Amino acid sequence: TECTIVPANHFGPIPGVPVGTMWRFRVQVSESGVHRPHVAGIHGRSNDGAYSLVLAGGYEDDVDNGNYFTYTGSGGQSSDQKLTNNNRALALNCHSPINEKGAEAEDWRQGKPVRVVRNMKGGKHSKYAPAEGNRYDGIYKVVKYWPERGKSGFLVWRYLLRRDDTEPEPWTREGKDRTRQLGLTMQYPE
Repeated sequence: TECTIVPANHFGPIPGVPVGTMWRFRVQVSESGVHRPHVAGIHGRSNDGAYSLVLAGGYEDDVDNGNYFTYTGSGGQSSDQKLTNNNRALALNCHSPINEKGAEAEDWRQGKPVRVVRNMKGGKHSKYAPAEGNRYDGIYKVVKYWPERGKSGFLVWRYLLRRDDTEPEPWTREGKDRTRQLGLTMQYPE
C-alpha cells in the first residue's frame, strides 16, 4: 500500500519516522513514505524538486563522508547526462537559480530538504552504510552541483549534499543513544 499519511510530493521528514529507522527490505522503505520508488535511487519531479534518495554504492567517484557526500546523477557511460528529470529535480533543491553550468547554494540551509536513506550495498565503499537493510539518516541539502566529463568523455551531473537535521547521525554515540530511547529495531514485513 502506498504511503497516504503525506502526499507523494511531500518535502522533508515523514511524520512518525525518526532518524535511525531501519528496514530490511526496500518495499518497507517505500511503504513508509521515506523513499517511495522500489527500485530507483532517487524520487523527484523535474519542476518541483527531489524528495529523497537512497545511497546504495552508486559510482566510483562518489565519496560518502557521513555528514556530507558527493553524488552522481542518472542517465547516459555512452551518452551525455542532461539537467532534466531527476537530475534537474535535485539541482532545483539547491538554494540557487537553476544553471546548466552548475551552481553553488547562497545559503545551503535554505535549500529544499532531501530525505537520505543508506542501503547496505553502499558498504563496499562507505563505512557509514548499514551492515544490513536500509537506514534513514535524516535530511540533507544540496550545497552545489556541477557537470563534469570523466574518462568516457561524456558528461555526468554531480552533487554535494550536506546534513541539516536536528537529530544526530545514527552512527555516532549520540545517534546510538537516540536509537535506544526510540526503541528502534530492524523493521520487517508484518
